[PDB]
Amino acid sequence: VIKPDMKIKLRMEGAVNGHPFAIEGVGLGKPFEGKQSMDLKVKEGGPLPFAYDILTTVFNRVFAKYPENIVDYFKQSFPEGYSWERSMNYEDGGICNATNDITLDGDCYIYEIRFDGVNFPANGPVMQKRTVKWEPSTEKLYVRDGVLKGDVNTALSLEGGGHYRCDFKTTYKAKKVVQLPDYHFVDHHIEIKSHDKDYSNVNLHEHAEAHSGLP
Amino acid sequence: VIKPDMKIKLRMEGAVNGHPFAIEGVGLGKPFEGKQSMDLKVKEGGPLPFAYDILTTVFNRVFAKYPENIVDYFKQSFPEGYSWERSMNYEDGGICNATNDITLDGDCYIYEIRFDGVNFPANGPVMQKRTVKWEPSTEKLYVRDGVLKGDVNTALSLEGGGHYRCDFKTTYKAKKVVQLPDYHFVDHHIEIKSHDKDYSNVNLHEHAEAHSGLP
Amino acid sequence: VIKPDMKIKLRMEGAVNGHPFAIEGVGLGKPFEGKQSMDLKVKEGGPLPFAYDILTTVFNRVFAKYPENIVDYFKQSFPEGYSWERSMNYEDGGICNATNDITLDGDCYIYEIRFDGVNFPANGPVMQKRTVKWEPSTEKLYVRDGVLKGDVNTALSLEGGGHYRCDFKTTYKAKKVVQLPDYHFVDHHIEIKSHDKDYSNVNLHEHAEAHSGLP
Amino acid sequence: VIKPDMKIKLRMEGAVNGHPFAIEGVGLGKPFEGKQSMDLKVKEGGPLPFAYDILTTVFNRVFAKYPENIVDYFKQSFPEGYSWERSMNYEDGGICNATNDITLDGDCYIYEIRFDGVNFPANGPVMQKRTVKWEPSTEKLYVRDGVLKGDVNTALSLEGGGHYRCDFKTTYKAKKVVQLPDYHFVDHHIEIKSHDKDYSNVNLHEHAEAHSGLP
Repeated sequence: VIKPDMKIKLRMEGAVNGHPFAIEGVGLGKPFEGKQSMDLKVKEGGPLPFAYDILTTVFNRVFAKYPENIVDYFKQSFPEGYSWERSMNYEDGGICNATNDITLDGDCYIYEIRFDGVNFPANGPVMQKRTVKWEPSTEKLYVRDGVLKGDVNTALSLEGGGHYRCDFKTTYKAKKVVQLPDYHFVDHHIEIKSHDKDYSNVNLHEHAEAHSGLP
Repeated sequence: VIKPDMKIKLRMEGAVNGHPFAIEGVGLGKPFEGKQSMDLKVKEGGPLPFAYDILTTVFNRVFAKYPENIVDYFKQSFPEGYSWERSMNYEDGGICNATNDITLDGDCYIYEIRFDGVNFPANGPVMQKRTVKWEPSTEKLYVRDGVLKGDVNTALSLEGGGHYRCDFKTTYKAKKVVQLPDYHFVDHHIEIKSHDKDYSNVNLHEHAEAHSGLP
Repeated sequence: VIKPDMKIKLRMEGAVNGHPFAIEGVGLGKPFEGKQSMDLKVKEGGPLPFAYDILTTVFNRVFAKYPENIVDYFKQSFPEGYSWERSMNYEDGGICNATNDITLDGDCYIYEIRFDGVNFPANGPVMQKRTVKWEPSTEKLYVRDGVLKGDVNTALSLEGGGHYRCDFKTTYKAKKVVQLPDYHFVDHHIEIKSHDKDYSNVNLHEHAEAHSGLP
Repeated sequence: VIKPDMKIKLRMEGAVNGHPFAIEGVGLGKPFEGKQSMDLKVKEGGPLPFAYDILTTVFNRVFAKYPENIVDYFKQSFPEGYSWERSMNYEDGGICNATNDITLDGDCYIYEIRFDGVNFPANGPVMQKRTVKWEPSTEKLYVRDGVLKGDVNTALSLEGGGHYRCDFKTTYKAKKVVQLPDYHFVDHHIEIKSHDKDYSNVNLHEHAEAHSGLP
């Protein structure tokens, strides 16, 4: 039900500070290798007046190399798939709520994504597009209430130097009854490799690997 | 452009835990008395699977009795109107992001409302509908970066006794340039006066008054 | 067991950012009117390198005018007394933890206070002493798991204008079993009415009254 | 000023929910291997009524294996030493503030530690001693306003399954001016390897290694 090379199809509908927009993408990745790539195009709301970086981590933990000794919650959810919800709390009060319903059509994962960000101040690095990239991060996964949770505190590197921190809280919900894993981690590194000047076209990459902490 | 009896029309589109819904309402109130009333109808997504209480405070601080000695930011923004954004952080991690774009058509306020709540646990009081009502509250309003902010920390009473806390962070943005007020407060009391079995119809009231704290 | 005119004596021992200090005070107030005043003298750690305002709300909710229809948890805990614990979470990450053990010797309340604040940035308004005063505030008191809690969200006005927000979470523990009140509020207004150049001497006042919200 | 084998001596003074205690310890470790061990004795306030686990991470990032390509701030600050402050906010509202002043006498590190935790609920896992161990963690170190910061959010495994989350925010200040590192990580794994019934004697270990995350 999971092939070495899979395809990605997605549509994101959302708003930032009351500004609606829409973005669609097509991509591919190798789940057992924890790597993926995609091309994203703004469809509605362009040119986006906020930093594209706040959306990129919303654009699937099936693209994570899981070792044999750690139960793979996500690869166990297919073909039925799973959904996830996330609150991304930025340190200056900007809050982004996102949902993604992931299904499987043959060898293509299909994402239905909603994204709503609020309370981003005018002089902030998000509205002023002063973000550079997300730093590499380490997510922590643990079971709560029969469902899988995902917490990662990370930050964005800033233009004039410095970092802009954000707290992620994700709830992962399998559609069928799968086996739940133990407490573990997933290392991430998301990168926006190419883009045009106003980010209506974006090439985004991500490398992810699961581990059990210090060996 | 602001008389003692005004009307309200609204449409809310939103989702909770990835579950979409839509609600419309019609109402009226007395802005100079800080009182208002409305009838709400679910149009999509019914029956709502979450506590209706999380929606009511998203369903306009022009309906607040402001004394002369406190600058009225909201009555000053009309007829052009204003918009507001809000994050509502519940103590169990449930987060609701909401926006409201308020315009004026004659003597009727028109709301375009978006509402997005995520990470509400299945066993929580919201998904289990164990909330009774919002307690009376006191909002604190202050200026930051030329716009008016609104912080209020309050709670919902629970079915078996106890309180379920939530933190509100609201940004108020007037569409035209108006005068900024000083640090002040607004006392609130929101109430569901009537509803049917599945909350498809809701009659909602709110009482609001501004003050400057202990004299 | 409480008279209209009571006296206060206290000693606070603590540190901020790892630098120790100690302060003693003597004061007086009228519990049934919720007003009080005191004189504080620094005995250790002077001259204080941090804003004195971060300390003032630590320097007894018995000094609060309680209406007949609201159970007075604090005046009912005497002569045995009560203790309280409080975290004060400032929006830039500075955190102050405080405790107060309140006893009664005849007509004088005795406070044994501990105060520990950390992570105050050098460029922040606290370490740079850019604070002016606490704004009037409204605290909410509610029972949780048999204990009386007190949450209040307020801010400090800054020198060049602006506000520096802080989250208070207080736990009130009576020494004997006392009747618990219902959900209610307490309005506050604390003021430094006089001080010398380096705040070695401070005359501090507070006016507090409990109420039930709108109306 | 750094040898393969160093010794540790410390004294911690503190209070939890207002009840004072004091602990001293002696230990040894290998800074270049990022592992250390120590034996701790409760001297005042015993037997401790709270989970000992809340204290262990307060009982020195010099015991962290730093690779050549990452600046070692802690090792590059001796012999003068450094200090650190930290806020540990647990998900149920219990918050612990701690400071450690680290000096070097020959080949022995000396810690002067203050520890203050408040608002731990009686029915919570800390006051009921339902904690098992800290999970392995990944800390993130970054520069802000010329100072070294360390953020890690982790959790304690609880008796019978489950996790109790905590957010650490640490400020590292070398006494002398050293060299600030770039954004990097330090993996942690702390374990109580032996203790007597009421934790009057505790032998504590920690293994730590710095890295740069997924490349």
